[PDB]
Amino acid sequence: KTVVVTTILESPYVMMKKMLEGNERYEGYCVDLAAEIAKHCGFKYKLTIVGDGKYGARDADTKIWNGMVGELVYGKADIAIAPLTITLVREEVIDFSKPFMSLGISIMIKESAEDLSKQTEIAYGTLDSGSTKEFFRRSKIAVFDKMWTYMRSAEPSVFVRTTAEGVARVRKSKGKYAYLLESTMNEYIEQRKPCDTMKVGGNLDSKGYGIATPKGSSLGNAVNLAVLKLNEQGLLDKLKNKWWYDKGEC
Ligand SMILES: C=C(C)[C@H]1CN[C@H](C(=O)O)[C@H]1CC(=O)O
Repeated sequence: KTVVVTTILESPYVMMKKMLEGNERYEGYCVDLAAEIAKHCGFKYKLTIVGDGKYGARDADTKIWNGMVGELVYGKADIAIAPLTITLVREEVIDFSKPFMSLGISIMIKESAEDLSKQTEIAYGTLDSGSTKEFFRRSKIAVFDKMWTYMRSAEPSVFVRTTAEGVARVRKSKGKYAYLLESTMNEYIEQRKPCDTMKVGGNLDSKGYGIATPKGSSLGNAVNLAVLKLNEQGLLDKLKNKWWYDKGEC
């Protein structure tokens, strides 16, 4: 009937419009994408914000999945449309459509990862949780192994809790802090006032954001084909361009 869509607030994917109710209270790349996939797929839907404000990780002790991944695994939501990175750990428990947006871990400064690793004057870190932190923690690649060893025991802490906190840390560190985040957010922030941040070097890895459904869900096939069609039509490119550049401030 009404498909339950779990999502999360993260600019410019989903934001509260700056007097409204329901789905109209929200706006953003993922809000427009949700309307497009629902249209193609022919379904009615309700956008809900994830209760714990998490993306999805499996607790080491309890072994239960939190965030949006959890809402799908434990049947509280039918689909998740947000900047949810496709990873092997999450793929084992849920289905992802073909990526609707490409990305890679990147470097944000006010060069290369290898350059950051073999240096010591510019501090650097990631979010305290997430796919980016996990990439470093589990990487067998020498350069990233070295970066992780440095980050995990750096005093004071090089980690931050939100994107906004990492961005702020960069801006106020006068060239002494590099923030490792997804290139998508790096590109977005570069077009935001005071226009004082920049992405340097190539990405450290390669993946995408995908629409997620419960393993074996009937909606899966349809949402994947819709993603392929929107991409082919150039719609996903126009949509990223709208929210990143058309709406840029620099
Ligand atoms: C914004 C947050 C916390 C998200 C967005 N995609 C990643 C994820 O799906 O884990 C996280 C960022 C990162 O890990 O650098």
